[PDB]
Parts: sequence; C-alpha cells; structure tokens
Amino acid sequence: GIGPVTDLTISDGPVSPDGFTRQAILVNNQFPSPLITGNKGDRFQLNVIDNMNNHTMLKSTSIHWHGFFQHGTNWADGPAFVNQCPISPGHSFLYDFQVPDQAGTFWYHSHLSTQYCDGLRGPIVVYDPQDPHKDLYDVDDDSTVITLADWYHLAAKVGPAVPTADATLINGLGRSISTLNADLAVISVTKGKRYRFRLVSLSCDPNHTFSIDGHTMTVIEADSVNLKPQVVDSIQIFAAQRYSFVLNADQDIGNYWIRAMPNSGTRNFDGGVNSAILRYDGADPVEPTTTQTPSSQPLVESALTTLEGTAAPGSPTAGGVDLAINMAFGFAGGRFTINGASFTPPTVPVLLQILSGAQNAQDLLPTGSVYSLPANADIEISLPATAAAPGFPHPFHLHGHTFAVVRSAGSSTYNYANPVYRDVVSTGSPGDNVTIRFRTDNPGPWFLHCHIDFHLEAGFAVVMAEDIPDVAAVNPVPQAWSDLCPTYNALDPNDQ
Ligand SMILES: *[C@@H]1O[C@H](CO)[C@@H](O[C@@H]2O[C@H](CO)[C@@H](O)[C@H](O)[C@H]2NC(C)=O)[C@H](O)[C@H]1NC(C)=O
Ligand SMILES: *[C@@H]1O[C@H](CO)[C@@H](O[C@@H]2O[C@H](CO)[C@@H](O)[C@H](O)[C@H]2NC(C)=O)[C@H](O)[C@H]1NC(C)=O
Ligand SMILES: [Cu+2]
Ligand SMILES: [Cu+2]
Ligand SMILES: [Cu+2]
Ligand SMILES: [Cu+2]
Ligand SMILES: [Cu+2]
Ligand SMILES: [Cu+2]
Ligand SMILES: [Cu+2]
Ligand SMILES: [Cu+2]
Ligand SMILES: [Cu+2]
Ligand SMILES: [Cu+2]
Ligand SMILES: [Cu+2]
Ligand SMILES: [Cu+2]
Ligand SMILES: [Cu+2]
Ligand SMILES: [Cu+2]
Repeated sequence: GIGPVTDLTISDGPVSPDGFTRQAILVNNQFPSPLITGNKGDRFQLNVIDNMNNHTMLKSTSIHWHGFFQHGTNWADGPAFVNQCPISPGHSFLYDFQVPDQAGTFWYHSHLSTQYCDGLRGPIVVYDPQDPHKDLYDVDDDSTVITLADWYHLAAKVGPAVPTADATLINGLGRSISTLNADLAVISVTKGKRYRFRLVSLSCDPNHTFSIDGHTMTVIEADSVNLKPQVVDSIQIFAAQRYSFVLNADQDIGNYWIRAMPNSGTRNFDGGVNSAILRYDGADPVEPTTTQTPSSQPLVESALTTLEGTAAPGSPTAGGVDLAINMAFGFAGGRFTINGASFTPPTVPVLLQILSGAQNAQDLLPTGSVYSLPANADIEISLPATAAAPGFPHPFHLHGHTFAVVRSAGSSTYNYANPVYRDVVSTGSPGDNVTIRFRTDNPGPWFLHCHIDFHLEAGFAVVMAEDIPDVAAVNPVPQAWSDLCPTYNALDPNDQ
C-alpha cells in the first residue's frame, strides 16, 4: 500500500459506498481511505495536509495511528486535546514516528470528535519479514485486507447524537435497505491457495459478527499481537479491533457469502445487506446462493492466547500489581462518566499541559478524568460492565500500550498465566468484570476510552498520565507540533 513515507491530503467530496450519494472525507482523493503499509522497524512520515472546507464534518483534523506505541513520540499519537491540538484547514502537519518491535494489522482514523465516522479511517499493515506465522499462508497483500465499517446516510453531526447505521461496508462497499442493488465487495481467492486475511474494524459503533459460508478461519493475530492459531467459524469483532485469520481456499470453486452481522441497525442479510462476496477464481461473476449454518466454533476471547503464551504483568492473583484501578461506569446529564467524571476535551491538550509545567495528575485538566501512573509499574485496571452506561458492550481501548486481558467478557475466570494481549477489549454486559494489565514503560498521557466514537464524544474516557515527570524528556516535540495550538486557537469557531 502507500507509505511508510507519504502525504495524506484530507478533503471533502461525494461518495456512494452503498449506492447513496453523500459528502464525506476523502484521503488522497479516495474513499474509503487508502491502505498504508510498511515493515517492522520502519520510520513512518505521514504528512497530513488538511484541505477540508466542509464545516459540518469539521475543517480541522487530527489522526491517530491506532495500535502503535509511539514511544518517545506521544505528541504524534493523534487524540485532539490529549496529544495535540487539531491540524487547522490549509495547514499540514508531519507525524514522524517509528514502529520498533511491532508488526501486524493496525488502522488510522481521525481522532477529533466523531470525524472518523464521516470517513477518515483506513487500514494499516506493518509486515514482519520474519513473520512467525508465514508458514501458514501463501498470500498476504493489498487484497487480503478486509475492513468492516458502519455507514450513515446522514453525517455524524447531522443525524442523531448516537445514530444507527444504514449499511455495513466491507472493503468500503455494501447495501442499505434502500439500495438493494448497490455493488458488493468481492474478495478473490484461488482454489488451493492459503490467505492471510487482515480483518480490520473501522466501525464507529456497531460490533460485527463475521463469518464466511462454507469456510473456517484460523485466527493467528489479535490487535497486532501474534496468537497461537485457533480455528473458528465466526468472529465477533468490536469497533477498532483487528484479527488476522488464514483462510484455505479448499472448497469447490464458487461464490460464498461473506457475512458481517452488526449488533444494531439491520441485523439480517436479506437482499445482500451486511454481506460481501468470496469468489474463487473460475466462479461465475454472480451473487452467492450459499446458506448460513450455525456457528459452532465461534471465536472466544478467553480461549485466545499469545504465540509465546506470555504471562500477564505482575503476580498471578487479583490485585497483584503495583497499582490497581477500578473504572466505575455511569451516565448523568446525557454524558458518560467514569468514577463520577465525564471527559470533556480541555482547551490545552493534556500533553501540552504537562510540557507547560503541570507536575501531577491533580494539576491536569479535565479535573477528575486524569490518572497518574507511576513509571515501570504493573497496572491492573478493571472495567466492570454496567447497564448504568447505556449502549454496552463498550469496547475500551488503551493508547500507548497493548495489555493482557486477564478476564474477558462472557467469562468468570482470571488468567494471569497465558492470557490474550490486545489493545481493544469488549467490556461486555452486566455481570462481566473485564480486567486488564499492562506495564508502564511508555511515558506520556495516553487516552483510555470507549471506542464507540459517539460514546467518546459523550465523555466516556479517561487519560492515563504515565510517568509525568519524564514526559518532556522522553517525548521531545517538533516545532510544527508546538505551532498546532496557536494556529488552531486563532481560528474562527466554525473552522475548529
Ligand atoms: C458538508 O457536509 C455535510 C454533511 O455531509 C453536507 O450535509 C448535507 O446537507 C444537506 C442539506 O442541508 C442535507 O439534505 C444532507 O442530508 C446532508 N448530508 C449528510 C451526509 O448529512 C453538506 O451539504 C456539505 N456541504 C457542502 C457545501 O457540500
Ligand atoms: C471488578 O473487579 C474489581 C477489581 O477486583 C473489584 O474492585 C475491588 O473489589 C474488592 C472487594 O470490594 C475491594 O477490596 C478492592 O479494593 C476493589 N479493587 C479496586 C482496584 O478498586 C470490583 O469490585 C469488581 N466489580 C464488579 C462490579 O464486579
Ligand atoms: Cu466556510
Ligand atoms: Cu482507534
Ligand atoms: Cu489507539
Ligand atoms: Cu525508551
Ligand atoms: Cu501551518
Ligand atoms: Cu465534540
Ligand atoms: Cu457498479
Ligand atoms: Cu512486575
Ligand atoms: Cu511490583
Ligand atoms: Cu461505549
Ligand atoms: Cu507498554
Ligand atoms: Cu510495553
Ligand atoms: Cu483513542
Ligand atoms: Cu473559515
């Protein structure tokens, strides 16, 4: 794909991924946003050029490179009012970082308000030249990235505060109930070959239960973390998660429905909604007529494990860490709260507050939403599900880190010995107590938030201000970053 060194010019333009025309955000004149690729170890220099003129979809922008640790480049992480002020329309801003020791499937998306819902979001693959799973597949390239996305006929700031999707897009295409003739995505395979498919959820809200008629899927990666291979016949993937799965194109040459059932909006497949086409070379260019069978080996997160079976940080019992934090979810005044506070973006980005002299979490805004974390410590965070935070299951995402999911949704057990590690986790449903652990090896302020973008917008976030005293020294910032806030703050309000 493009990158690791590339311009990304952001503009507004008409699109019709489901047959319906609407204005959306393009990236290098493309919708959906294009795939960016590099290799493990690469330096990425992604020059984001903000050419948008549409105020309703936000003329300013900021982009987060989801899944990348950004060690020593916290200023490049993307979240507006946490790690930067937005880039202003008519300006450009260079994200320049490296990706030491990561490889897998990632994505990028606007991290200003609900802007990515308007279409600034695309996949990223960082290949590993020594990928330990290479021996399982023959093909892994542009054409094996499979994105899922929600799509709305009304823009993020035009529809309901928490909208319902008119379509599910698979690789940027799909049908709405009003567009049953729209083009479907087609994914081609050749009989006898093995494919590393990289399934990326670009969704702003719904999760999708993904399956392919007549085929199983061997999962080998979760959110950029190599797993032990696990055969499954369906994958519930939440907003912002990734999986690689190997598909062996070992069935009869034909067309087979690829299905992505969301948890809200239209949940059926009538007339080819929520669907795409797996077409073996030599198949007729027509719609599949395959029928779905019940999933009998769904992916189960607590059954996943890392390739090395790496233990969770800290000691194998509850609270065996340096610092344990429970995040009690709630809702009040139409905003989400975590431990009683709703995140509201501060005028001065949290990172800039720290570089300006804020010496502890008590000094940081917004008050009540910022947690201090000590350096080089084992952290445990528990995220108990509650109906008091409406719109569960909420997929929580921690910036700056991968974490061990010691307890998954739908499971009553704790696993300190060999739990899956990942960066987005469903916190599930009342009764669940999803719990995660990570080591504070990455000084900086890092967002922790529900990745349903309408819920983030409603305050469902906190900031982990990790090792505040070393932030400035570990994250020296470039001049162009220092100029972001003065430029943005000089703007007319409707350009912000
Ligand atoms: C900027 O983007 C917005 C949102 O995409 C466009 O909003 C449309 O406005 C018309 C008229 O008010 C409505 O009938 C549409 O439903 C809106 N579209 C969507 C997708 O919400 C707006 O038109 C764009 N501005 C320009 C100049 O094109
Ligand atoms: C989810 O798990 C967390 C962490 O184990 C629980 O919070 C702990 O509960 C015990 C018993 O009340 C206290 O002694 C601890 O001090 C709490 N730990 C922390 C870090 O605050 C939490 O109660 C569980 N919540 C639900 C709803 O099941
Ligand atoms: Cu204008
Ligand atoms: Cu993200
Ligand atoms: Cu992220
Ligand atoms: Cu370091
Ligand atoms: Cu400028
Ligand atoms: Cu907002
Ligand atoms: Cu067509
Ligand atoms: Cu330890
Ligand atoms: Cu310790
Ligand atoms: Cu949520
Ligand atoms: Cu880390
Ligand atoms: Cu680490
Ligand atoms: Cu985020
Ligand atoms: Cu203006």
